[PDB]
Amino acid sequence: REKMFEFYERVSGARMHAAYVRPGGVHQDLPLGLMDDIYEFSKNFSLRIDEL
Amino acid sequence: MNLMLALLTNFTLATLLVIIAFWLPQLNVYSEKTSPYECGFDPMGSARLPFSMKFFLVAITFLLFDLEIALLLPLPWASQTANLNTMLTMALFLIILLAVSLAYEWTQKGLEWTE
Amino acid sequence: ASATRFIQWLRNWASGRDLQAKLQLRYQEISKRTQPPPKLPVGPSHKLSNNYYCTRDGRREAMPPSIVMSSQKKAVSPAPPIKRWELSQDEPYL
Amino acid sequence: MELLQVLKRGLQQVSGHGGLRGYLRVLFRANDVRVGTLVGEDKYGNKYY
Amino acid sequence: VRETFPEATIIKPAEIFGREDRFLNYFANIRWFGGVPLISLGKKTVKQPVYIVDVTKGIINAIKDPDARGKTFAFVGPSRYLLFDLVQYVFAVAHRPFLPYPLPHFAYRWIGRLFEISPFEPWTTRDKVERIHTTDKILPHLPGLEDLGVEATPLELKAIEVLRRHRTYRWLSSEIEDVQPAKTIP
Amino acid sequence: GEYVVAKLDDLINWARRSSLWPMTFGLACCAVEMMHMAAPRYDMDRFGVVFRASPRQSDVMIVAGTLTNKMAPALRKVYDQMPEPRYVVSMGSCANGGGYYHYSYSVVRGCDRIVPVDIYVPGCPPTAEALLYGILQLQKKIKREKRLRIWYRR
Amino acid sequence: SKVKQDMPPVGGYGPIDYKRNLPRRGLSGYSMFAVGIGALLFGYW
Amino acid sequence: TYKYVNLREPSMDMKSVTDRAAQTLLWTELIRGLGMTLSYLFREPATINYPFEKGPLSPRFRGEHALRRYPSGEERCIACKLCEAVCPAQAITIEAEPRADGSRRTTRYDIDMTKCIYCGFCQEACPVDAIVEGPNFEFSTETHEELLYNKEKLLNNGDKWEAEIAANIQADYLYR
Amino acid sequence: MFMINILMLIIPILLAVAFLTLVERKVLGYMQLRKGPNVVGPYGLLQPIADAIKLFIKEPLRPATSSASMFILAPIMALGLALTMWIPLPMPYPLINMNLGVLFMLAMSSLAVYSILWSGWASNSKYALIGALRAVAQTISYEVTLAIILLSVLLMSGSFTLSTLITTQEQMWLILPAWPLAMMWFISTLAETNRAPFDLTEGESELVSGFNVEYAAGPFALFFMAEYANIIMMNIFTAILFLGTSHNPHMPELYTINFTIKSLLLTMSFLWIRASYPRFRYDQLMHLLWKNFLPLTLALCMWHVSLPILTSGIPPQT
Amino acid sequence: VYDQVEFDVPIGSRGDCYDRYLCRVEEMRQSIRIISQCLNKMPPGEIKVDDA
Ligand SMILES: CCCCCCCCCCCCCCCCCC(=O)OC[C@H](COP(=O)([O-])OCC[N+](C)(C)C)OC(=O)CCCCCCCCCCCCCCCCC
Ligand SMILES: CCCCCCCCCCCCCCCCCC(=O)OC[C@H](COP(=O)(O)OCCN)OC(=O)CCCCCCCCCCCCCCCCC
Ligand SMILES: CCCCCCCCCCCCO[C@@H]1O[C@H](CO)[C@@H](O[C@H]2O[C@H](CO)[C@@H](O)[C@H](O)[C@H]2O)[C@H](O)[C@H]1O
Ligand SMILES: CCCCCCCCCCCCO[C@@H]1O[C@H](CO)[C@@H](O[C@H]2O[C@H](CO)[C@@H](O)[C@H](O)[C@H]2O)[C@H](O)[C@H]1O
Ligand code: SF4
Ligand code: SF4
Ligand code: SF4
Repeated sequence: REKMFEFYERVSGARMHAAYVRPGGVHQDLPLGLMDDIYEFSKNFSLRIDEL
Repeated sequence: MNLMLALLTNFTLATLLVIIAFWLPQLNVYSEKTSPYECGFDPMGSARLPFSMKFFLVAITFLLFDLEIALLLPLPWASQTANLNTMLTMALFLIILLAVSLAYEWTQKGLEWTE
Repeated sequence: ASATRFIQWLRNWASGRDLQAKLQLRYQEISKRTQPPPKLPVGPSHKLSNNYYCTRDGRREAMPPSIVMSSQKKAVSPAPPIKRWELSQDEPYL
Repeated sequence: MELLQVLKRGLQQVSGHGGLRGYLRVLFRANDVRVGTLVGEDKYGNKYY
Repeated sequence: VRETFPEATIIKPAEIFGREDRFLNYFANIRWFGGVPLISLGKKTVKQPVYIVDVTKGIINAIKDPDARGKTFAFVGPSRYLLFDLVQYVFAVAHRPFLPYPLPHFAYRWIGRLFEISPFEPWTTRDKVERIHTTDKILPHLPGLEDLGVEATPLELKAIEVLRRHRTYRWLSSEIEDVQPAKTIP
Repeated sequence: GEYVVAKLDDLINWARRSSLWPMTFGLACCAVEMMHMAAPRYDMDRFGVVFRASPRQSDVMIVAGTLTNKMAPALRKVYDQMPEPRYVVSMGSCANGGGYYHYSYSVVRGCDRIVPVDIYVPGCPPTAEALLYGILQLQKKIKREKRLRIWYRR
Repeated sequence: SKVKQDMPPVGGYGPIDYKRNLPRRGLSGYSMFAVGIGALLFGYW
Repeated sequence: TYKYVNLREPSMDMKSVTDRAAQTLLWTELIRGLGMTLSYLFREPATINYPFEKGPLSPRFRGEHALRRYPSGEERCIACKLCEAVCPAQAITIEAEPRADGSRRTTRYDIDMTKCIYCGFCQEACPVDAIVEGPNFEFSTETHEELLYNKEKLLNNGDKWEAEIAANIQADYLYR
Repeated sequence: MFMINILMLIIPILLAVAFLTLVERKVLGYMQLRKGPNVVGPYGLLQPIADAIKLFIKEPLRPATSSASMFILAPIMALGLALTMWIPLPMPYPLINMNLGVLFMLAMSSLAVYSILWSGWASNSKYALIGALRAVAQTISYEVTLAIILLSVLLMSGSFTLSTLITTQEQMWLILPAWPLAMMWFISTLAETNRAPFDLTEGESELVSGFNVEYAAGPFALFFMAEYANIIMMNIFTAILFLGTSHNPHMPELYTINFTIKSLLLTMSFLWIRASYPRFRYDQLMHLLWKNFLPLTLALCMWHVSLPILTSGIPPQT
Repeated sequence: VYDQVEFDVPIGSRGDCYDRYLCRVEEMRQSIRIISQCLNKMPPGEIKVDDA
């Protein structure tokens, strides 16, 4: 959850109350290199579900 | 003596710690601080009201089972008897009757808690 | 990442997985914290001609509700019945 | 053996901090004894690693 | 204070009772020693205790009242009691067993001197003994609470507010009416 | 005299700030960032900060979220039921001063109308790190207490 | 200059696991029970 | 499509039955669970060493507010009041008048930081980049009154943090 | 020289208990991917001292509705009886050498239950009462099974003397001939010490704090100290009962070293189990003992009565 | 764009706490499955409606 808060904070500047999704689209574009980091997180997450 | 000395020291130390705990700290006592706790809202009724026991039948059976141990605890000494033929029969007899009593209560739903 | 081979072996055996391939601590596989500047694209309405706003005004094409009945032949349902879902071929039974 | 090589990094930490006295200072001030590259120092004396 | 600040309002309260007072709480705490020692069995002292909120309202009204300057006020309660009646009433409202017994003046300074040895807040002192047994003065020439718009509160309305915490569980829920008022000095 | 009580303050202060047990008490959003301070990245437990559910076994109340009028009597109750010394940390805009519900008919405009507050942590919510900064600021407040020094000079 | 924004790599990303993987481990019930009774008999002896 | 999470009938062959009897009696699946927490015991913990180590943030982070200047030292704020109008929390209070040189400038600029929701709308609305949310998140105070910022406080914040504020704006303004 | 011996027993116990709390917080920390105390003293070594000082300068509370005498009596029994459980332990020499040390510990452990009942009752609050009656339920669950489990083991030792268990296990640990009993004994000690997954009388997530929810400061500390002293004592007893350490009369310290390591590891396993499992429902604890352990314990009791006779392996009375 | 991703809906059979627990865990796995598609099929273009 802490690493996913970093995705919230990187697109919006806030960990929780992003205010990012708005009527008409989103507030800002994804910063360069974010989708790589989201892929890195997602590559390993299923293993965490397995430990759970 | 040694045992009495040991017991007195144990409960003397415990009492000294309680005494220190009560007279060392600075106290500020008022009604709200000492009111009964119940998650922030006042208790609804007395905590001395009856509290139903759902395992009451198991609790009585414990009294009868809890006396089987007194009858069985002498077994290590009984194993030193010359008359081992009689021993083993009577030791096995008691445990089986205890097992049968347990089976009876089990099959008759005596171990199920009342709703 | 600094754990010794014996400890790597031990926590692999205890967990029953290869924990090293998918570490939960991030090292240098993450993006650099200084990135080059972007150059973001513009939208469809960034034209110098054939772009009158009155041809692309969604708010002005909204209309009041259609009065079907006002108190001032076959039976129908609100929509066709929903189709029955099919079982997954990816993994039908978890 | 690995266990010996692990125990040699514990002693490099002691010297890497300038002796036992320097090792204890960071241990009690920061609760950490890792030795890192000095990246810079600011005008107030903070050191960055 | 009178010469230094001639236009100062001076307020002279009787003993004040309230949740955090050293008056009703004081008597209620004597239970920890068994009986309640009193000089001359509390039959020689008269008290006119005044409620804390009465004093506070009187102070606040003096600030705003232009005629309170250079005056001296006596803030006293509405009823005068014999000490013995007061302390007996304190134990009735707290529902604690009351075992009064006389203690001469000299011997009960000895106890006061023994409590003064605490480096902390003394439980009682010789001076505390003197004050508790001092008869409250009657000063008709000074204006009172009534002259500052305050209507004095009887000890009976607010005693339970202070003394309920001193009861055991068995008596925590007794209402205000369960204890008859102390006898007053008319 | 002065030297002994000076050291004794240092000792009781050190023990109290090194063993801070917050009440298990959260109200709304900000309680989520309070969880993240207990989570591995920040690990409040490593500072000696341990949640305990009972008010009797708690030293700090962290007001983490909006305080409504309906909740206000309950919050005051569990605060009063903490033994002393006790501290209150006001976390987030709602607790600090009503925040984004400041003008609501059902919200208390700041928890300091109900309890005394030692530390105010700003944010909506404050990051987990910002709350940790507030807890460590509360520790340094406790490090400066002069209970025995003042007692000695009474 | 050409448009630059966060995009996937040209080939796409590598496969991402998601299905449950709880591997099988241990010995048969017979083997486990046999080891236990073997332990008991040596203990009694 | 859909899948079943719990709809499997266990096999009833004496080997499978004996396997489950061993599981019931030898606690094998509870032992297996002990293996997992044992493995974690020998993993490096994720804890950082705050305040000597900090958590990672981005140039978009929404922290403490500050009023900015132009390179000359003139204030950017021109008392347009767009930030005050958009503020969802009504946390901004502004008064303005002509300055002694005729400039359009504020005489009051308050942010009630206990009303603010740190949403960043004010810095979106500002047409001159006057009001921003800087990177500072470590400004907890001991009193409520210390969190009611006036113009002098916010201008000092701008001068205090301008070196970092400018670098963050430089890294993200092309996404705006 | 006996008073000195008593202090050499109970003062170290209180120190071991203090640092067990630190070790628990660290071990659970690392199993939870964090660190646990490492600021207050190096590696958190001063944390137990800070917690101890803080509690004993915290204000104690007497709840308004509480029964005063039983409220104060209950924590004194808890710590007093917890320390009494150590006087017969052969380490390798007991402080008090009892003929019936095994039965003495059974009696004291039964008496220590009342420190829960009376603290919960005297508190006169509902959460305290609910916790107290869970203690009644928990004792009913394990007491009958616990005694008969011990009896089966003592049929191979031939005595109720704790020191005779050392002699019985001179050639081999009793866990070999009795691992089914060691399994049920180990579970019974978790239930007996109110330890997770059987931490029901306190049960944080259900009862706030259960039987001692109204206790603060020093009186609370006594309950906490008693719990952790009982954790260590019951694992020492488990080590003596099933993992007998050879005793050399001329080098008794070597016994104490090996014996201590086994007890530490068994205590560590209590922390390990706490980090791994959810909590039982307290009627499911009763059924576990009565419907599973009890039928098997009764059968193994008959087996261990017969086995010495049929193998001609009856031990001596001495 | 939920009509353009593939995922399965977990379904319980006993309507109890355990089945809802298993449904939620399997929903996390399907979320990762969707996230993998969003990462690969992210299109270029503007982020808010081109209507000022
Ligand atoms: C495992 C066992 C662990 C036991 C650990 C025990 C603690 C060890 C560390 C002791 C250090 C000293 C602690 C002092 C804390 C006092 C509480 C406090 O802070 O109050 C502030 C008070 C100051 O209060 P004050 O006078 O400034 O004002 C109080 C009034 N109000 C609230 C309005 C402000 O300190 C004192 O009153 C005196 C300080 C005494 C310090 C020396 C201790 C002597 C106490 C003896 C009491 C007499 C009864 C005997 C009790 C038995 C004693 C062994
Ligand atoms: C030559 C002739 C020989 C004659 C003798 C032969 C005897 C050999 C065969 C005897 C049987 C061996 C097993 C004996 C142990 C007791 C087994 C047992 O009771 O398990 C069942 C019990 C309940 O499980 P459950 O499935 O929920 O209930 C049945 C469903 N109706 O399961 C449980 O107890 C659940 C326990 C939950 C709590 C576990 C927490 C701790 C787990 C880790 C501990 C690991 C073991 C540590 C042992 C320490 C020893 C020092
Ligand atoms: C519902 C009621 C249930 C009642 C169940 C009672 C079960 C009792 C089963 C019999 C138990 C004893 O069984 C009996 O034990 C003794 C040993 O002590 C054996 O006796 C054998 O050993 C003894 C001494 O050990 C020798 O003196 C003897 O020469 C030899 O025969 C018997 O050969 C055996 O038959
Ligand atoms: C000599 C010592 C060793 C011998 C064993 C002695 C104890 C024997 C215990 C009784 C065994 C038979 O009696 C018992 O009766 C109940 C009827 O409610 C049966 O059936 C019941 O048991 C289980 C668990 O409670 C339930 O899941 C089931 O729904 C219910 O039908 C049990 O399957 C059976 O085990
Ligand atoms: S301060 Fe913000 S995050 Fe905290 S409860 Fe209020 S709105 Fe939610
Ligand atoms: S961040 Fe949002 S709530 Fe705070 S001042 Fe700016 S617009 Fe108002
Ligand atoms: S800060 Fe910006 S938006 Fe607000 S009044 Fe000044 S110029 Fe306008």
